Amino acid sequence: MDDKALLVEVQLLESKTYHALSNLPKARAALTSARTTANAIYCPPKLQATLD
Amino acid sequence: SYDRAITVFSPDGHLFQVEYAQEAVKKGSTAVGVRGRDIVVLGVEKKSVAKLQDERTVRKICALDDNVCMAFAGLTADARIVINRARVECQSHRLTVEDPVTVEYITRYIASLKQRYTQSNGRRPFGISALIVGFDFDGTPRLYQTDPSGTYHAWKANAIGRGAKSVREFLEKNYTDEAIETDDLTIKLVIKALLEVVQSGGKNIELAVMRRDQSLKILNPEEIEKYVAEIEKEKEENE
Amino acid sequence: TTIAGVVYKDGIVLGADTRATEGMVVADKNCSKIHFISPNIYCCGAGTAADTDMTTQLISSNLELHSLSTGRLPRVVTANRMLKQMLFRYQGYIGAALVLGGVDVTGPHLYSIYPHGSTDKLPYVTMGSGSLAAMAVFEDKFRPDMEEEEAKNLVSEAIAAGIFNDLGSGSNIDLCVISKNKLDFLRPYTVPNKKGTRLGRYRCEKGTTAVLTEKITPLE
Amino acid sequence: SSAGFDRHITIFSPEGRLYQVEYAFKAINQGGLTSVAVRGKDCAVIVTQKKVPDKLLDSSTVTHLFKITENIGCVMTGMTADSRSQVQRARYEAANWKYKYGYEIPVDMLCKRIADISQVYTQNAEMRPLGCCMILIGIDEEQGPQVYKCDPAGYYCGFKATAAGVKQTESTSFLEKKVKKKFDWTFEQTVETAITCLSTVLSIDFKPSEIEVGVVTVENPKFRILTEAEIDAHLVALAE
Amino acid sequence: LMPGASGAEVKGVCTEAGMYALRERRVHVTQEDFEMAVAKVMQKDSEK
Amino acid sequence: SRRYDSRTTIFSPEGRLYQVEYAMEAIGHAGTCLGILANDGVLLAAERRNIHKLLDEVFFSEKIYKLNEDMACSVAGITSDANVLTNELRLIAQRYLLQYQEPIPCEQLVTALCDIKQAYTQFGGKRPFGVSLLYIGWDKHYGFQLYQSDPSGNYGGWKATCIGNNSAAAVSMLKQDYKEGEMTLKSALALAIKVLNKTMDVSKLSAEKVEIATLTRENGKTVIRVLKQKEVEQLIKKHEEEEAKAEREK
Amino acid sequence: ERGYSFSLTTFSPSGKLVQIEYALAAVAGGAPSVGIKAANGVVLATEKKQKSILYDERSVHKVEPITKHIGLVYSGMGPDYRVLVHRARKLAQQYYLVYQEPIPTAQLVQRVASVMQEYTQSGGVRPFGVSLLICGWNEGRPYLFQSDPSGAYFAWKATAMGKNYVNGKTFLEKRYNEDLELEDAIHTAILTLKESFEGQMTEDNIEVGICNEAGFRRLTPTEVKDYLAAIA
Repeated sequence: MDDKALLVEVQLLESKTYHALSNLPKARAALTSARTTANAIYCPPKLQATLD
Repeated sequence: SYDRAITVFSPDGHLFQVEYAQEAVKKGSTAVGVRGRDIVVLGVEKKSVAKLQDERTVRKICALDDNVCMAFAGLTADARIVINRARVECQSHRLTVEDPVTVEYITRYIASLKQRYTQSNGRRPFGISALIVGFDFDGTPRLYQTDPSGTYHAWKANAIGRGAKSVREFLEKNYTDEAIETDDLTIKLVIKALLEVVQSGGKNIELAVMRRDQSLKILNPEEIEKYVAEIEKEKEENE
Repeated sequence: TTIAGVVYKDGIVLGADTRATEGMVVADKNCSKIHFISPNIYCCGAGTAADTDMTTQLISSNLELHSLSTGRLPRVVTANRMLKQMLFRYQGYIGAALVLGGVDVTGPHLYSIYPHGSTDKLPYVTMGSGSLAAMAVFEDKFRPDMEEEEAKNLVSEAIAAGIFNDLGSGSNIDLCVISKNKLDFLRPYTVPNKKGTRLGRYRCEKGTTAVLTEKITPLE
Repeated sequence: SSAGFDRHITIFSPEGRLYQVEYAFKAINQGGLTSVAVRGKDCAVIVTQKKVPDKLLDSSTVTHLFKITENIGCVMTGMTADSRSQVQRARYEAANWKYKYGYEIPVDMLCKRIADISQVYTQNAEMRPLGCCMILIGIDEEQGPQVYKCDPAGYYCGFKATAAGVKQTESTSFLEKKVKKKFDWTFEQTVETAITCLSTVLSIDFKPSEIEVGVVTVENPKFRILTEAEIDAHLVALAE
Repeated sequence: LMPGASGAEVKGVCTEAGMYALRERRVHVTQEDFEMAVAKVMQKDSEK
Repeated sequence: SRRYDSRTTIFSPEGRLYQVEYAMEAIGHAGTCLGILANDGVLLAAERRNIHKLLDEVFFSEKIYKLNEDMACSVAGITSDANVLTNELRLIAQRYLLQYQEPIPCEQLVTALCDIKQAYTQFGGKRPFGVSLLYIGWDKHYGFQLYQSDPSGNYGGWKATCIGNNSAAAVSMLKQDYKEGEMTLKSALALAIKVLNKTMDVSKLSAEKVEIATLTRENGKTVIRVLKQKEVEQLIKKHEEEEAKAEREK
Repeated sequence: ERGYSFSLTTFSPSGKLVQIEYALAAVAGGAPSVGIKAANGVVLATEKKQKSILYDERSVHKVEPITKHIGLVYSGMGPDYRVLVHRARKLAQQYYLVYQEPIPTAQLVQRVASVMQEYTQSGGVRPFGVSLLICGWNEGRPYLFQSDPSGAYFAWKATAMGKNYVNGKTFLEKRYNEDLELEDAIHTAILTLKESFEGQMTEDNIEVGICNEAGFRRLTPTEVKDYLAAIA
């Protein structure tokens, strides 16, 4: 669908829950998808540092 | 109302739209028409068809009455509406005076229609010229021409279109009295003129005659190849 | 033909019959004669029915157009003005006896329109052929600022006078009540006269008629 | 930016603009005049100035206020020759409303019609599109007062405060600071705030002879023009 | 990941991917630098 | 005032005039249409220009307009100019039908329209139409017919003509592949798909990007079928099968 | 007096109608707006900012009803719009006085487009400089049409006009599908108006009118403030 911003939120939440449930390389992959996803959003106003 | 004088005089005394329109007449397909003593023979050259699709709609030889046939050159659009008005006018003559229309009278209608059309407002003049061939009452075959200024003008022979001055130079250098002895001999003179025209690879002619009593009659391209065959044969033995 | 209307204490009540009688022959039994003008203005027609129809389409088209331009509620004197301006121009050749009624911002307003252009505001009007009998009812039993049920009673009885006293009148009574906020158009208010039921069953069957040629063409 | 006769007639520029009307907006500014109209809670005030440079001239004939209808007043800026003709059009079409309809025309309807007429001149490429502006007031039922301004471009809008002319931008910059405090406005408050707009933007501190004020108020809906005596009363009322 | 920009955005991405490994102080350029770069250069494709 | 007049009526010093030739320059772009027949029926193929993914795809046709109950046209050029032309000759056919109570001869309809197009080219000081269109129809006198209008105001009889962006390139193959009277209205379909395969610079022949209408004579109907988008692509792949074996066999 | 009786628009040697080519730029400088039909009716959303606080936004309107079930908006200039608005208001009545029926939207567009092309050819006039968006739910199905100053028209599922429509239509291509509701088209219409709007989108920065099977109507800033509420 149309949105891009919530994709960063759900990839970040996956990166929370895989490492929080001890899945380090898949948490690295979901975090990486949050990086290359987050590369194109004009306004990450607080989700920038939340990702950081 | 679009009232605007278009035809204006030049500072040296000329009419620019007229002299430009005669150039547009001077690039159309060449038509040659001659008169006999009993049978007139006129025809167009440079059909320039696609030679695979329809051809009856591109006919440029009409009849205004039974005794008057008409050829032309120029742009095709302006001609046929003048033909339309000429048909209403010539039928209107029979609504008047009981006789069929004389070719002098209908050419005065054409030229007189054309001049005031050059005289009015907001109108470019016509871009056509015509050869009007008529066999009147008492069987006197004659023809005329029509300048884009609107001057009716009789002849013994005439030729207009693209490449017409050299064709007229052929017609003065070939028109005799004994050429109008036989009718097909005059037809051989016409095919001699179109052969003395330009290229015209065989299939590039549309002729039509009248025996001063019949309607117009167009030969299918078999007497074209036949008369061209005896013409090339006569020139072949003459050479 | 009998059309009538009245202004009660809050709104306007309109009533008519449903008869179109071609000469002395009953053509229609369900001829609606009350017509839309606006959501607050209706009209009742009389005389040449097609002239009333093509008039009332035109003017209500002009008020749909004009009110659609202004973006607000129309007024009764606007349609009154348009009609009395045009019928004077058509010089009485267009036959249309009209009852104009509507409740605008200023309130209820009623007019009677004559085909030459003369108009007037009155609290009650009767137009049509049997308008005399209904005018006798309104004159005998009129009272200002009556309630709407007394109005429906008086208008219904007034139409009923022309029903049982006029030759070219008498069918179901059409009514409409207009207030500042309520619009009640209703055709079958009452059935004063019915048809008797048939006694001899005259049913013919298939084959009692000689047919020369039959033709069938299928459809889809 | 320019191609062809777009500098001369009312057609479109290569930028999509058209230069003729925006040339005609500063034709109002060649008049050398600025008018202010302020709408009240139940009233509407029009104040403008006038410049009579000659004692040989009659100061009773320099009025830019015009009573269009019995309850409709307007003021004209721009040029006088186009303005008086526009006043003639407004009076005529208002009378035509009263004949076609039998009641009083609403002021937004009238200004809509005048804007429609002004659309035609810029809509064609033939006529000179009337380099003068238009300001009207009106008391309307279930709307109270309301103020409208029609430009020569055929645009119009309802205003709450109004300035037009030479000091128009600065006067509107004053009036937006006047209105952004959102004070409830009585009659003499709208008079005082109306005079202190041009009295401070123009900064004249004039005597009551060089201005004129038309007004309408819910009480008496007749548009009326003040006498210099009561103008002096509001002027010394302005001086505390 | 690149839907056909030109042959100049190829160098525009792949030269830029070394700035990611350098800004995180690598000595070997990794594959996620490139997908971290295509979404930036193609954001400039998404810019006017 | 006369300073502003552009004189759209006068001739050039070389004899011609420039206005309608600029219109005939504009007719080369923005459209691709062709007509073909040799037997019972006649086909018009029209290449659609608007291929954006948000279109309701309605109005029964795009460049096809039913004129009479037995004739129709495919149009090319300025669509807004064409809209007045379509309903313009449409009631000319209707006033023929009102005048004689008879369907109209297709040719003398085309002459009557081309007069009206010819008038603005002739006088009045008026911008002419940059519209050229084909003509399909049937009569009792000559059966199926095909005519071609020009923005100058002259017409012409044809059987198969494209006025596309690569129109003469199409005609170059039209006189390279044909047969007089025997190209039945499936062989001319498969030939037509080969033609628009060539002049369609966008390859792979999207079935939504084309419009093809047929005109057949049913006994009292003259069925002017407007083929759906479910039988286009089978003809597309039908061409695709024979072109691959035709290539590989050589 | 009289007119001019000569067309001021000619074909270029490149074959272009140059005043129409400039009038399209005049539309391109117009105010941004969008409209989306979604399975029950059409949502028309425009973007209207007053130049100062002195204006009454409740005085004029962009969303304009034409009849009971047809609404219309534009993207262009002001004074050209209201004229052809009034013309369409007439043309609905000349339909209705003949047919005793409201007009189909397509049958309205066939007349309005003919008015515009008839006007862009006639003598001594500049062509129009607005483009229109026309909505209507006739015979169940909604309809969404778009005109131009040249006099053509199109049937859009969703489109954008005004400023930055080349970005807004790419937003709609990534946004819309076939299965949405009217309130969904409201929400994504606010989502695409915020793409090119100013910093503050209040209840008066926009104006939205909608068609239903109940017909066309126009929103008030109460529920439009409810729509700007919980938006983005």
